[PDB]
Amino acid sequence: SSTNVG
Amino acid sequence: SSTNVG
Amino acid sequence: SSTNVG
Amino acid sequence: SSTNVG
Amino acid sequence: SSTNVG
Amino acid sequence: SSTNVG
Repeated sequence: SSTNVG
Repeated sequence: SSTNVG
Repeated sequence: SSTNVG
Repeated sequence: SSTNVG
Repeated sequence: SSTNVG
Repeated sequence: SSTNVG
C-alpha cells in the first residue's frame, strides 16, 4: 500500500 | 492499493 | 495522480 | 502522486 | 507500506 | 510523492 497526502 | 489526495 | 499495479 | 506495486 | 504527508 | 514496492 502507498498513501500520499500533499 | 494506492491513495493520493492533493 | 495515483497508480496501483497488483 | 502515489504509486503502489505489489 | 509507504506514507508521505507534505 | 509516495512509492511502495512489495
